[PDB]
Amino acid sequence: SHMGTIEISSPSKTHILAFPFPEKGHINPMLHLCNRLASKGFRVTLITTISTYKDVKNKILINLESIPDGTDKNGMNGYFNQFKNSVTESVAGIIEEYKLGHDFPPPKVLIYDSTMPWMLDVAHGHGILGASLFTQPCCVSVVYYHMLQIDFHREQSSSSKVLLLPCLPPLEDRDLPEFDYFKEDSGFVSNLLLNQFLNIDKIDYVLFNTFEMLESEIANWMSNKWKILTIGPTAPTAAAATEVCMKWLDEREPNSVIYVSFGSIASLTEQQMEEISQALFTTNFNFLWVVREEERTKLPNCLNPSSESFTTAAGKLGLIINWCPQLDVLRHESVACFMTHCGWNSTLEAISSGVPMICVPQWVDQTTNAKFIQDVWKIGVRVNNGLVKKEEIERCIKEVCESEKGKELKRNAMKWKDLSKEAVSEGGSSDTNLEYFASTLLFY
Repeated sequence: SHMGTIEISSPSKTHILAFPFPEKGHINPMLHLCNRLASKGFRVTLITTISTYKDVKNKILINLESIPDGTDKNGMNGYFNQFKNSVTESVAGIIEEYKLGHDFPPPKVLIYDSTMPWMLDVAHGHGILGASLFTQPCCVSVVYYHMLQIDFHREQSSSSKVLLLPCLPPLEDRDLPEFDYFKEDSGFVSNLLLNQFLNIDKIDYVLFNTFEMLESEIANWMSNKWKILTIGPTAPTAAAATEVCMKWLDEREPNSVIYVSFGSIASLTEQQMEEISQALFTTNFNFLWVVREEERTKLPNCLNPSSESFTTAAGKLGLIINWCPQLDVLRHESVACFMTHCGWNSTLEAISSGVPMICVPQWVDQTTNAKFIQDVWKIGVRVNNGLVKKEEIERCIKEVCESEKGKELKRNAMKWKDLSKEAVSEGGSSDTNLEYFASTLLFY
């Protein structure tokens, strides 16, 4: 009971590495997760490609490392095999660098994006743990697992099919993840999502950016087969909480603005932009529409400039800009509704902000997300297509923003916002699940 040495394993001397897929909808939830882990006292190193480096630097507590992009921006197949080979070697080099250094503790775990399942082999090959971060809901993820293991081929010209899977609502053909859009790349993109599950039984921690109450039935079904950890939303709560948009919104009336954004990847046709634009210039609401630089040329002729300001045909005001801080915009009192492509990150940010949506999904998980938004969570409405006509967009805007049903959708969205806040506050399922991840890292 005298003489000896105590050894203490604590967050302050535990080093977590994190590597998102290089897209903003994958980067942002990873980055918020890193901030939460650093708040518990962990040493956290975020790794990202050099072309996404500056964006991450502006948003950040967190040690940041760059790696080569590993791709040429100009075929989908050649894009991937060279990406995988490049990032495998560069992340491997980072792991050994920190294993041998003295400023940081050696890495204990790599958190990697679930679409990059070969990074589990990198982590284990270097003697560290691997945590797969799914930036998709449980419901659509299970659909990919079933596809990996029922006939998901559809003709749909000759009949309609409705698919029943355990602990999911019936899925019509338009509710399935959309891969046919990619034409000759359809099997490739399909494989990328299906292969998230190739090694799931070997992953040390399976992390989902969702919260248990939002997906109770399917999350339990998953939790029995695998010990999944729902840890979302990773973003800070609205309660707990980039200049141009905020100044404009501050000058608008409460609940007066339709916020419009189709994400950083989707590219709509010229005709589709014209339909959206004509609906927006004739509604009874103000609008804020994010259109990336490269997408500007597909706007109608009558409307290069980074931003443009409008008085609409109905006497309202509009702003087109290249970029905005979406979570701050969604939590601005001026915003009435969110016209969205229904990517999961955007969908969950809207849920955590209490904003109802007009769903205009384009591909992969966006269609399934739209199904759940309209019919399960009941916080939005989905357009009917495949060009969506201005009269159909107008119809959904009036339903969400003007009608009594719209008032119910808003109430539902405020309910789900409070439940998302419950999840990540002390005692909530996501706070509990994230502390389980953090604390067991200290044992291992």
